[PDB]
Amino acid sequence: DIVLTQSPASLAVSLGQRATISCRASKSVSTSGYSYMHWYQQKPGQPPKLLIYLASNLESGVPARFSGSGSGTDFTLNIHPVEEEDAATYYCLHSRDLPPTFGGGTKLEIKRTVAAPSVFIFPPSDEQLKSGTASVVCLLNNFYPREAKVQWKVDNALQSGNSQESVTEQDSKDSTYSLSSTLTLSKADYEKHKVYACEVTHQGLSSPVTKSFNRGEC
Amino acid sequence: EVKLLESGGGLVQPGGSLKLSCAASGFDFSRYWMSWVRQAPGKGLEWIGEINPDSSTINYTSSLKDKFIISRDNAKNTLYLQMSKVRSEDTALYYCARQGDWWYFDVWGAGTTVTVSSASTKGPSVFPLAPSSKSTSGGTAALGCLVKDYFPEPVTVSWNSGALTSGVHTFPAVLQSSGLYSLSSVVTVPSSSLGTQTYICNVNHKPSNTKVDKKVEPKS
Amino acid sequence: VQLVESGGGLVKPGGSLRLSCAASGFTFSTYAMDWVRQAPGKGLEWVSLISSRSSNIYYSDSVKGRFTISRDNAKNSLFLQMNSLRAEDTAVYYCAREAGGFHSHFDMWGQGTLVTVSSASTKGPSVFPLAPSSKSTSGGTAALGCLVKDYFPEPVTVSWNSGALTSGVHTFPAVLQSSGLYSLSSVVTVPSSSLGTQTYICNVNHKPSNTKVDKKVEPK
Amino acid sequence: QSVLTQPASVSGSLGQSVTISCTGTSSDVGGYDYVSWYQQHPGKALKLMIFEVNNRPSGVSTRFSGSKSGNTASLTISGLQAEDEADYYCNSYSTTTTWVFGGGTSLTVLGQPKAAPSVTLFPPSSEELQANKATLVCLISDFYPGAVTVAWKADSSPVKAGVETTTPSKQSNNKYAASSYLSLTPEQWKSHRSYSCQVTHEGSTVEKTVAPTE
Amino acid sequence: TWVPKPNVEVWPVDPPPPVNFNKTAEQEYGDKEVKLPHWTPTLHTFQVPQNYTKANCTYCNTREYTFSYKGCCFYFTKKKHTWNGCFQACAELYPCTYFYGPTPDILPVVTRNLNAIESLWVGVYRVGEGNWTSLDGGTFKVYQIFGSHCTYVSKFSTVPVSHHECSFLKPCLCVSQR
Amino acid sequence: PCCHVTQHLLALENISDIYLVSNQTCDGFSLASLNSPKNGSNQLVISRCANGLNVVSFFISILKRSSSALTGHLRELLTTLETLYGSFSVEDLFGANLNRYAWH
Amino acid sequence: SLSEVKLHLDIEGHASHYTIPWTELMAKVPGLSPEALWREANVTEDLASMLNRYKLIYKTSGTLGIALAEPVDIPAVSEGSMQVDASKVHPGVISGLNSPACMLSAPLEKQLFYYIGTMLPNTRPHSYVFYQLRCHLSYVALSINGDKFQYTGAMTSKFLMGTYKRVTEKGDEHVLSLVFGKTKDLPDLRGPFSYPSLTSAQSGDYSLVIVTTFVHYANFHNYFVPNLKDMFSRAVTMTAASYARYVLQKLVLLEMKGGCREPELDTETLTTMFEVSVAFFKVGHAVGETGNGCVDLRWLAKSFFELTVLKDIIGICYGATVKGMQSYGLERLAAMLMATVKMEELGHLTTEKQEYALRLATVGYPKAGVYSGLIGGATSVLLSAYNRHPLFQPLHTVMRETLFIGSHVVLRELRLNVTTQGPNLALYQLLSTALCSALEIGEVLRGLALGTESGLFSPCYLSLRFDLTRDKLLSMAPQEATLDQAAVSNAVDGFLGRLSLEREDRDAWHLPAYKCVDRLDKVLMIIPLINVTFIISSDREVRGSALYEASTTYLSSSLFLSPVIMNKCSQGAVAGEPRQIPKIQNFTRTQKSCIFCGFALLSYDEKEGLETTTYITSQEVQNSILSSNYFDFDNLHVHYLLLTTNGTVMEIAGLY
Ligand SMILES: *[C@@H]1O[C@H](CO)[C@@H](O)[C@H](O)[C@H]1NC(C)=O
Ligand SMILES: *[C@@H]1O[C@H](CO)[C@@H](O)[C@H](O)[C@H]1NC(C)=O
Repeated sequence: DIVLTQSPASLAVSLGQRATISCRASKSVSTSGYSYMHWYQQKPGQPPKLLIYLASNLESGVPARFSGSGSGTDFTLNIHPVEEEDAATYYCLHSRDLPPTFGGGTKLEIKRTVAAPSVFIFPPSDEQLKSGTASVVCLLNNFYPREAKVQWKVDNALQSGNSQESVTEQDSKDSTYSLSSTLTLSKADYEKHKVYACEVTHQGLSSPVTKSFNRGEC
Repeated sequence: EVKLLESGGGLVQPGGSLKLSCAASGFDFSRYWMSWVRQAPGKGLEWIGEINPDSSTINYTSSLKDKFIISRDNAKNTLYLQMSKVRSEDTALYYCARQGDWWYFDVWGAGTTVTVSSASTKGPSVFPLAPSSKSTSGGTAALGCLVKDYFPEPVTVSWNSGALTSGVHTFPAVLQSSGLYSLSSVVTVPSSSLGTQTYICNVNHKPSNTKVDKKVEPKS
Repeated sequence: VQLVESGGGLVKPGGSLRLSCAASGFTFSTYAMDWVRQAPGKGLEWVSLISSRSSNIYYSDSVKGRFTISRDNAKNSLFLQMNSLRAEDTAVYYCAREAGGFHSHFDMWGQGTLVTVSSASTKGPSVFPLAPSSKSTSGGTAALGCLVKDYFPEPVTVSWNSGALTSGVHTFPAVLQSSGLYSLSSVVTVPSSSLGTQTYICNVNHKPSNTKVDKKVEPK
Repeated sequence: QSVLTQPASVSGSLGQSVTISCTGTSSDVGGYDYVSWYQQHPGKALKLMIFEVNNRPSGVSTRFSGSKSGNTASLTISGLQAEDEADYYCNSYSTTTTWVFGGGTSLTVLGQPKAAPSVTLFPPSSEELQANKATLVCLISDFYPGAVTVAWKADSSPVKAGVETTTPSKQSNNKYAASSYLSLTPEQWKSHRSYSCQVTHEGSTVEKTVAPTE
Repeated sequence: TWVPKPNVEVWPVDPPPPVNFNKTAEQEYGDKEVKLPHWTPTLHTFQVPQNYTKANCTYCNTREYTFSYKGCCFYFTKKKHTWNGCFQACAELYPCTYFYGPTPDILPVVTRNLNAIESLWVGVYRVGEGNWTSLDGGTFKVYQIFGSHCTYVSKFSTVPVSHHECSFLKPCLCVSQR
Repeated sequence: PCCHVTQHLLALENISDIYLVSNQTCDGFSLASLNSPKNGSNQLVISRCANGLNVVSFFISILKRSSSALTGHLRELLTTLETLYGSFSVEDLFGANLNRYAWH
Repeated sequence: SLSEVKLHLDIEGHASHYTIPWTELMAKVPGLSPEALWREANVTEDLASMLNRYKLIYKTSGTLGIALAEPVDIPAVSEGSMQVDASKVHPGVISGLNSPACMLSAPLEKQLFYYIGTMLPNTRPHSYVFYQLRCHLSYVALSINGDKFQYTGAMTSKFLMGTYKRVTEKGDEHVLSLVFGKTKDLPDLRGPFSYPSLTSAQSGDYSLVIVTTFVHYANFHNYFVPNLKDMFSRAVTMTAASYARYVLQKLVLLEMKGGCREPELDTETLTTMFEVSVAFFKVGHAVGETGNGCVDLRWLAKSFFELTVLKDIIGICYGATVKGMQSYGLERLAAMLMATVKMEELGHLTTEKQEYALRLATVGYPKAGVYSGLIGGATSVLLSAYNRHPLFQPLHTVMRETLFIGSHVVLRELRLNVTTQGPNLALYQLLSTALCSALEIGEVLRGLALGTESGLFSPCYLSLRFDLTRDKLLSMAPQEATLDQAAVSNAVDGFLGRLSLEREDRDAWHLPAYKCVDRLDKVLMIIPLINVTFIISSDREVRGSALYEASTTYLSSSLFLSPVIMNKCSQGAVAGEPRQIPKIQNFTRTQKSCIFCGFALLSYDEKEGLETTTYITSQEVQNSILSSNYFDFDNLHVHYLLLTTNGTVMEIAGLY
């Protein structure tokens, strides 16, 4: 078969600047002057979108900033004015021989200004407590620097190994991340403690920001 | 404009069979080459087969030569994929693609998840996430719903009757120690509303056939 | 190579007569055969001509639609049919053989047949003995003979005592009287002493009248 | 019709040669082609002497020859023998009448040794006497010319009676041979003294006389 | 009130010209001695264009292709072309397509997509005096009855049939491969 | 009696007598003997044989091309030559020795 | 130096001798060479080479001998028919068409076959069988596929000989000849060849023979298989004019099916070529076989009209030439008789007299119609036929035949770069357009589907009606209750292909108003009247002195009527909202006065298009138009529109 290697597995480019992705084929996919090498964009939660077909041809319905190029064994994809909502995954594909193999992929990040995270905490309701389990959640939304930490406190009790984090991809608008931290427990261990707290550390926060709540308090 | 949608495939066990129908609309189906591709979480996209229009001369990849069978029916305008001797390697999101000139996948489908886990299907968990009053009512809020301890086949999570475009987040599902997944939907509605605009995030699970609208109301 | 006519005789004017002509000694189907007639004491004139296997036949203007030729296979005979005869047809008819390749002349002829076309009927000749005078002398001669008189059909043949003598003429060519009949005389000259040793007798034969007579010639 | 012309009188002295001819028109086709000459003989059935102008068959002698046709043609007989004097005919191919034949030429040889007529005259028989018919047969013998006149007498010069005369041809090796026959007298022939035939040959007369004698 | 009008009659013409009754046959006709007309055909030899050949590139126009079979996409050109002049007429129709010679395997499908009156130029040809080939190669059992050099097919065709005069106007079948 | 034909050269001017055989003489072979003039004895007549069918066809053509000025003699010639041409068959001559009368 | 020769035939045992005198014979027979034929005969040819040359010729199998009966084309002389010598044509015999007349056959045949040449060449295919013949001949020669397939048909008054010769691309050439005539009159054969061995067809007296080699016969049999039996049957049993008309219809079908642009080497085409040759031979031989008598002038005209039409058509299509079968005496006689009748009043005579006059017009004036006044004759034949014809009805057989005979000079004049009969040709074309309705088109399509005489000609072929696309035609096509549907489709295809502008470049390239329009493809109808000429199109860019627009439905193409004043265009359209066509509801049905003569009437439909066009000429046409079943006011889509000579358009919708 033909192996495609994408040189930039990860790439962060400031909004309005130029992003460039490379793709290399094992053998030449160009025959009789036509280069069978297309570029696709996949958004998380959506099917892949056709960006460029053949070496340089822009598919109708795509902004002119997406520009494919290259020949023989080396191909490139350029976004001279990158924009918000352009952040997604990018693949290169060959159609020269019979089995078409895609590329390794490339995730695009938008270098925006540092945003302060908004932290919220939600306790269980009556519909969950009678089941036999309990789960307190903490939302960390609208922050760009993805590197951050969150730590739960069960009335000032560290419980490592029973809390799960989940990060959303870079949002389409404003390009801000969100993180859900869930802390589970049994129904016999929720009414035992009062002030559940969440302490998070982020680059946009000079001081570690904590938010707390008390059980069954008006 | 071209519309490709795949059938809602559920769960099968190793060594099973599940016919996969991908329906097309908006164009002539008997003129284009069709293709079956797959995407596994953590593997990328991988082509598995293709078929020419009407002529019916199918070509698969090497690893899936005798494993898959692709058929076509232009009278019903549907492309068919059939599984056989399934294993843990081909658990993925299957896509039906429509090849254009030079045979690039011009139009993709919605995709159908396929998993080969011996564990049977089970119901999810349903409860909301209350606004909380520690936030000042200055037009910003935070609430939603939480769906945890389930199998990774569905996310039919759309908040408040599809009239929400601001702050609507659907977190990815993370595997649990028990062998399940968990996530939540959160929304930042204007705190000026609160009342009246108190309807529910719609959470639906396709295999178990469960639509859910568990009321999201604040505690007093 | 003998060639014989036969089949002729006396006929009435305006009647019919069929002459035959037998030939032998040669391939009769290779040569053309002609009929040629000769009036009595007059010149020769060509009558008719038949070819091999009777392909194309020729008639003189003097016969036209009155005479017809006939032939047979192999060494068989030739034939001529005469219808509506006239006085000018009185002649001796010969059937002669034409010559071979690229030749215009006659080869062998036949004896011929006398065809007499006249309203006069046939009459038998009367015989009378012309006796000698018994004069006493040494040898000399004897006026011995006989006279056949008054007969119409031309041919008449006489012979003394059946032709046992070769000396002394036995015939004198007949005369044609003013009435139309014929008469000739047989006068064989035997010495005077040859009397009692052998008596003389002249047998006369006239076939066209069927009359055979024999009379004593011994004198008084 | 359209017979060809040839002279009837032809004569030649013994030992030399004589020429006969038979003129024609388109039968002699200008250039010499296909002319024949046959001899007839008394009472015979003809024999081809010459054919194709001047060609001789097997068995015939070289005495006979053919001449150039032109338009008249000719047959030349050299060394006239005894069997040569006879009737000679000529024949030709005619584009109009198939065959055109000759009229006939009576060739006679003049250089013949003379012969004396041996005349014999017979009286009427008893059978003729009882039949009321009386004929006098006076038959001649060998002579030289075919023309031999005969005058018949009762006592002196009677004429316009039943005189019947002929001039027959040659007999077997007897040269010009003989003639015969004469007058038919009525029942009353004994009323006259006698009856004689005076044959006349070459300037000489020879008579034979008979009379009624029982 | 309306105005009456006369009947429409044919426009007037001129009298006939004076007939030339005093002209001889040698003036009215030619030299009387005639030579029966003969023609010398300017026979030209056929050569492969060489520069026009099978496109090693692979393509298929799904928008306006006539019909597909196996990995072959077939177009019937809208404009009619001469058989020899069609090698180029398809090198310019669509990208990566050329004049194709149908084999016994593709031939019935070609004859099926055809009306009963029209015909088509095909890519079977003979250069020398035998071995009919196409731009893909191989041999063809052409129903040869004319001067060869070119072939065509109709609705009821079983084998490519040679044409007499290949300067005519017929569409051409052309292929794109994979 | 018969002849053989090979292809020294004598023109139509020196031809005087031609001889055409029948359908029964020399098998079914149409043969023609052409003989020069006979005039003279210093001058011999030369005889060369030829294809009788071709001679008969030549004379039929000549007589037909002059039918307007033809006598009854030549008309009879035409008729008899036409029936002579139809007497020989060019078929039934294939397996026959086309050199039947060449004695070498 | 030739003398005489003695022939000797010892046949049946008997020897016959004949004599041939070459001197005097050659003196009284011109152009005869005995030594030439002696050399051509190959007298010294051995039997082996003669048999080899014999087997090199395709010998056919013995046919049965079909019994046929020749017709009676040439009649007897009609009473006091003044016999005319073609060599001396005096202008005193022009006692009109009513006086019987005949032309002497000997000088006529000498004029037809005035040319003389060789027709049995010294080429290989014909040298084996035929003695080289040189005689008075007439030939029809054609060459197609760029001199790669030629057909030459030579003919005397006794026999015809056609010859196909195809030159393959490799360089080889295949020749095949067909000789038709009387068995007694066929040319003289060479060598051991007889005619029964070469006869393909034979009646009682006639014979059709094929001459070719076995190899050439196979090569021709590959792509040429003719029905020689039916060919010979039609050649013998038909008359001269009937056979010429049959070949004419065959050539018309060939011009429709594929056309002479790309001539096919099908059996039908070669059969049509040999049948053209036979059609000319059937007149030549018929004139030459009557025996020094005289042929009627009516028969002569009726046959030579068809002959001239065939010659013109084969010259237009295949560029074929016809040397012979002309007779300048017949041309002089016809041109003289033409000056005895008024061309403007030609239509007032009897139909037989009209056909006679048109026959003589085509015969005496064949040179592309330099004398254009003949057009005014044909127009008079059409105009007089227009006023006495039931309107909007198919043309009767007699009328169709008369107009077909008359339209030949119009076809001839329409192919000229210039023509002085502008208005006359315009009136002829306008009457042809007004005659073409739906029923006429249906009859034409029926005749073309079956192949009868109806589809041979119709005025719509010369009509100024351009809107006849496919859909309109097979909607106007007859309901094929007992017809072949594919035949109706092919008939529509041929009908629309004959009407093409690319067809021989006729139509109206010299019409004065033809240059006013720009988008010529959007034109639907042209109407040339006396003063102004109207153009009906679907484009507002007509470039006239006015611009009207009739009522029509949405979506359907608009109907734009634009007049042209005195045949002189303007600058460019009207550059304004099109005029409204004034309606006439204040009109009375009874009109005793001829107040509409010289106008035009258009019945059209808003959804479909134009239905009927009518040049309203005499009082009879106006009458039949007015108070009749023609005026229906039921359908709201059908409208009746009137066009005047003043250029004013009206729409009539009221009658009381
Ligand atoms: C023909 O005959 C003449 C006789 O005058 C002779 O001179 C010539 O040599 C002969 N041959 C030819 C070929 O002329
Ligand atoms: C005549 O026949 C001979 C015999 O083979 C041949 O060589 C020659 O070419 C022929 N000539 C003609 C004119 O046919």
